[PDB]
Amino acid sequence: SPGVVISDDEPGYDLDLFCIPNHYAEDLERVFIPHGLIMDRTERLARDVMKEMGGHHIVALCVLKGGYKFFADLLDYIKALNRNSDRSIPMTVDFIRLKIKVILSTLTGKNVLIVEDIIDTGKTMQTLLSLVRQYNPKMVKVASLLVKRTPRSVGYKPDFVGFEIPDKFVVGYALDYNEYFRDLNHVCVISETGKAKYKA
Amino acid sequence: SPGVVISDDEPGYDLDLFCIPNHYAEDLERVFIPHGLIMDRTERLARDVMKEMGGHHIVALCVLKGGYKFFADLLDYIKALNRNSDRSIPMTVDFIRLKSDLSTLTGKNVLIVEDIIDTGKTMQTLLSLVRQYNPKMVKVASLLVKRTPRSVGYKPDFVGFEIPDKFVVGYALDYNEYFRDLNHVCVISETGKAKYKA
Amino acid sequence: PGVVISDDEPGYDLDLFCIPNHYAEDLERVFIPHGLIMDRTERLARDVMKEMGGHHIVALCVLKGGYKFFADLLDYIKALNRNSDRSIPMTVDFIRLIGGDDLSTLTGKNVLIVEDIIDTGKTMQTLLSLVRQYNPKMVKVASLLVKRTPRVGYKPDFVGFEIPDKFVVGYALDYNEYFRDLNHVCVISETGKAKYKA
Amino acid sequence: RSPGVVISDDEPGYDLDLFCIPNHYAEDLERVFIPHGLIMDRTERLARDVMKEMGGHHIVALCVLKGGYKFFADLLDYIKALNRNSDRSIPMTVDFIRLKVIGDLSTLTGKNVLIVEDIIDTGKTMQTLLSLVRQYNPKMVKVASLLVKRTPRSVGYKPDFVGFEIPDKFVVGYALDYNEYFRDLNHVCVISETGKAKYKA
Ligand SMILES: O=c1[nH]cnc2c1ncn2CCN(CCOCP(=O)(O)O)CCP(=O)(O)O
Ligand SMILES: O=c1[nH]cnc2c1ncn2CCN(CCOCP(=O)(O)O)CCP(=O)(O)O
Ligand SMILES: O=c1[nH]cnc2c1ncn2CCN(CCOCP(=O)(O)O)CCP(=O)(O)O
Ligand SMILES: O=c1[nH]cnc2c1ncn2CCN(CCOCP(=O)(O)O)CCP(=O)(O)O
Ligand SMILES: [Mg+2]
Ligand SMILES: [Mg+2]
Ligand SMILES: [Mg+2]
Ligand SMILES: [Mg+2]
Ligand SMILES: [Mg+2]
Ligand SMILES: [Mg+2]
Ligand SMILES: [Mg+2]
Ligand SMILES: [Mg+2]
Repeated sequence: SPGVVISDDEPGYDLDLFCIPNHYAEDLERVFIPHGLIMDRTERLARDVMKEMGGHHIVALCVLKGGYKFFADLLDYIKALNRNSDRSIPMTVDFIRLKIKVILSTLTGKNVLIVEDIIDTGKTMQTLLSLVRQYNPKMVKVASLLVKRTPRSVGYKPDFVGFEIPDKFVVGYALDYNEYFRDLNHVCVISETGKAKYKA
Repeated sequence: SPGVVISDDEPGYDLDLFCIPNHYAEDLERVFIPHGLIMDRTERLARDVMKEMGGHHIVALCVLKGGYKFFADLLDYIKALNRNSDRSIPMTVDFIRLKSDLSTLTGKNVLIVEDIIDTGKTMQTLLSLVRQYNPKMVKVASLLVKRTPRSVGYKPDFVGFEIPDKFVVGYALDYNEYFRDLNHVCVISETGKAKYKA
Repeated sequence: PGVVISDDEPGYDLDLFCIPNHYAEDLERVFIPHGLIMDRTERLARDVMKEMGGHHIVALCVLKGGYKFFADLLDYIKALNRNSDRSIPMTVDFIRLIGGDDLSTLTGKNVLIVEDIIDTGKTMQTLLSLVRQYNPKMVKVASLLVKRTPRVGYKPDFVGFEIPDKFVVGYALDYNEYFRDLNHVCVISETGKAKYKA
Repeated sequence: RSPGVVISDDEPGYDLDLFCIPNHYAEDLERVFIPHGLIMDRTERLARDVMKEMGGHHIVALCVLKGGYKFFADLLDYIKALNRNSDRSIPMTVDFIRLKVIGDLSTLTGKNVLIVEDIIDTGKTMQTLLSLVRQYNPKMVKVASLLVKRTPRSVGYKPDFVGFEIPDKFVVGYALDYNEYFRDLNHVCVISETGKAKYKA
């Protein structure tokens, strides 16, 4: 699956119907992917990952900063699987930040599960695989919460995708605009005024 | 507020994108309202409820059996609020069933919790009865409200989702007692509507 | 057997947890934290599917005190049914000591009585004798709490916690209909007994 | 501030057979020491205490990698709930560090900084880190640690928020590790002799 496909004409949800931090009132336009939906999709993602990988030991690789929330949850759903079955893939965790250079011999001969928040141009993820592959892992797969439909796309496809979204600017669930909106659990769309108020 | 509106054309979601009980694979057509959406909407609902009804003892009245999942979830969210706020209000629970011990309601704020409202015959019958016991207040929260030409014109005080005239199951809503054990709201397929057919 | 909570188990200071402010002067200690309750229920859910996860389950909810343990255990069982290699169709019904009605729907099915607390056992004798009237294929009993109390037959099939002969409240367990709206199981204080006394 | 849940030296824990446990850690653990849910209920409260102290200005939450990641996520999740269930709410931004230091901490400046750590033992690590953070001129620094060890090696450093105060026992789970093992565990637990001899560095 290309994930849950969200279409260009997806209206999303009025912010008045949800519980949203008062400080981001005028800063968002719509709720775009309810936190809940992100959980439900993630649950299925974790099963899909377990079907494909466990399998063997896994080194779960979290791409900070925007990846931390998906990573956390996904792992929790995996852990939930590891403790209600015979199928118990043991798993160590690791962290990288990519500002495009890194901030790893552990990966050598390992099954690595890269966990990212969003692929847009796919440039970041190409930089990541090449860096990682230099450490000769056994296998490498990518999980991305979001994959943008974009002309800018070189066309790297993640192994695991939560949602396929338009090229709107979305925030929340650890996806930031200039370090803001991470403290929000739904994925939402900035307002013009939000883009302006928090411009760097 | 009419709540989250779901249009007559919303396709719901492909079942393969979600975790679904294996015994219901062929019986459902789509995931209609994802569990997590129910939660997010319920969370707000609880805050909305707590605005109108706090400040006096609330009796939460679950309408069996379909109302039990909403009731439990809604009330966990309410309690989540009540234990993280300067002052809070006592709350008692009670249960009712309508087939086709209430002086405990007098003077209190009654909050009837229901799964779906359709013609609204059901709820108007309950309200008729409840009101005889002189509650201070009565509000109804229903997860679902069906747009239907058969509606007598009852509207709840609290709505989660407004949905089309389609037959839905899950999140405690049944078809011939089935699909109660399923946390998504979903449309039941024909190849399963006849399978559980009475 | 269950989680054996010791007679001299101190519990936890209320000021270390989040407690609804209206019950602040009414509780002595937190006895069984909400989350310990959840974790052990998760485990029970796996046991229930281990013993009965190979046929139709009818889960019976004993109102009122049972509604939370029921919601939660069924939620954990529900998580098993879509994530694991074993999937058991499940229907629910609710009884209060009637109740529903109809109960013929039990015949030839696996039946799981879900109860808050087994003290004397008289409540459970009654439900076990009831359910056996409709010739089920198997009756099993899950009870969250079992008191180590003198009272004189059946041994619960699935037990969350086994506790001293202390009066406890919360997690839908009550004292005079109060404390049902508390997520933790706590020991009532002597001032709490006095304020909500009948 | 308060020492959090004081768990005694002779605390027995809970038998493993009573909980849901990863099959691959079955024999490597002795007891469940702090059930995941107990961590949760304690964390819910710690969140409110944090907000009562720090909620007056922009909070930057600083996660101490790697064993702090679980605590951090849950604590923030609670803090977020408080923030979106109130008309009053301050914005919150996040950052990370692993300890030399790994991982622009300038986002700390002028802000209310909440450091989130898994465990304080000798206390050297926290003092070392505060040495760094303090010279990014935050408005205020506060440390929350899920666990604090009662050890005679305690250099004297004490945090501001404590989940639990534990005995001098090697504990794993909830991201806390033993040679990178046991991070993928819900509960905080005590390693058996087999698991300990298994993974020793
Ligand atoms: O809608 C969006 N919201 C927030 N950020 C967005 C969005 N679209 C692209 N980006 C930037 C994502 N970029 C990630 C940069 O890292 C910032 P992080 O530490 O907050 O995760 C690169 C994606 P790609 O073009 O495939 O290499
Ligand atoms: O789409 C549906 N799914 C499931 N059940 C549906 C649906 N529509 C009406 N119902 C039945 C609801 N009717 C009552 C059934 O509820 C009893 P239950 O909770 O034991 O299943 C009456 C609604 P109204 O017309 O407003 O008085
Ligand atoms: O600590 C306690 N808290 C609350 N209730 C307690 C307690 N101990 C016994 N009980 C009485 C519970 N009984 C059920 C409660 O009464 C009706 P309710 O569940 O609707 O509140 C059953 C116990 P038994 O038949 O002797 O095995
Ligand atoms: O019981 C334990 N379980 C796991 N780890 C333990 C334990 N006790 C000390 N440690 C080592 C913790 N050290 C910090 C953690 O190591 C880096 P990590 O948390 O990213 O794996 C020392 C803290 P301090 O002595 O106050 O400078
Ligand atoms: Mg990113
Ligand atoms: Mg960025
Ligand atoms: Mg109904
Ligand atoms: Mg019906
Ligand atoms: Mg009972
Ligand atoms: Mg009673
Ligand atoms: Mg550490
Ligand atoms: Mg370590």
